[PDB]
Amino acid sequence: STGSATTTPIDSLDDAYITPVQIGTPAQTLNLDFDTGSSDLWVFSSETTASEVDGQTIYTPSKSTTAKLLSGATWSISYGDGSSSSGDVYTDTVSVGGLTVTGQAVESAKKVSSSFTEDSTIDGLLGLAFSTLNTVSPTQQKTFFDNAKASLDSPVFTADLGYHAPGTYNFGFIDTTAYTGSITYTAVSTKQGFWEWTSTGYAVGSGTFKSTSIDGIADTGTTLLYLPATVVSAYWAQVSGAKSSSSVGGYVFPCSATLPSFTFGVGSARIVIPGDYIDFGPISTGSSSCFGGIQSSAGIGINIFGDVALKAAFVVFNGATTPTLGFASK
Ligand SMILES: NCc1ccc(C(F)(F)F)cc1
Repeated sequence: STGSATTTPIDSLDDAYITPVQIGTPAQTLNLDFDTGSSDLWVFSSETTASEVDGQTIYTPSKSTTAKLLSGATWSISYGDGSSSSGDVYTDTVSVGGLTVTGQAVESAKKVSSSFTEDSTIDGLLGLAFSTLNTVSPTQQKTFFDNAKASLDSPVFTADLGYHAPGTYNFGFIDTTAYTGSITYTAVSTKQGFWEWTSTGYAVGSGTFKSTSIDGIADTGTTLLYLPATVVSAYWAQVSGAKSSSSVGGYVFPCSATLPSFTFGVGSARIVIPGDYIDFGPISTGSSSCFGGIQSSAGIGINIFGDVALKAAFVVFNGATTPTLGFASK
């Protein structure tokens, strides 16, 4: 079997991408943020604290004839940005673009942090990292992909994120019309539960390629590209007026600048991120200081190939016995 669903940026900056997901019987459609950086499928629900819901679509397990309370199960998760959520668990039928998983753990939120309440467009998250990161206690639960894997035509999912445009999440098949050239596959370490891999280096604009190993995660749930301070300083040194600002919390640059591209290595292959992808607009409404899409990973403790990098490529998350990542230009 296969699945195919369109993913759409939540706003004009591509801060995040939402993908419609059907939960329960009759179907309840919620727009979830597909996140390869986490492994919990959680949703705003009829159990979420009323003052913490502001425009989100909720899942009401009492209206689903297939919903079952997963007795005694709770979940609690904290994300890299400081956001968090927690609640109880139901099992229910969940489908993504035609692909159905019966008995999928649907973590119903009882509490959500302010960042989630403020994002009226995001009804929850659908984790796609390894199930080892799943927070359901006392019985750890599998991701949607892990549960669908055996039934898929090929044990893969692909991320084809658009730049200020819709894109596609495919499950179980590789669309050979969605990319140019060939897909370059690279090794993955699952030791930290992420799609963790090693980039072979970088270039800034038309500069010479620097061969250097950059360990990092392919994370659809992270907006920006977080790389080592050396790499990020080399990039921003090419933009007149660019600087790191502690008051803003990162590199900012004059909104009047035309940014250089950023190339990242995938084995002997190169993925070019166009300069316009690196512009995250004014730091505040009406400001002439723009926020950079390439930031330092120094405070995080891991490099993150977020949406800025992933949207420049057709990306294969190969969940075979030996998992790999494939990258192709598009
Ligand atoms: N990396 C996961 C993630 C995704 C979205 C959000 C936000 F911004 F919607 F709250 C936080 C954390």
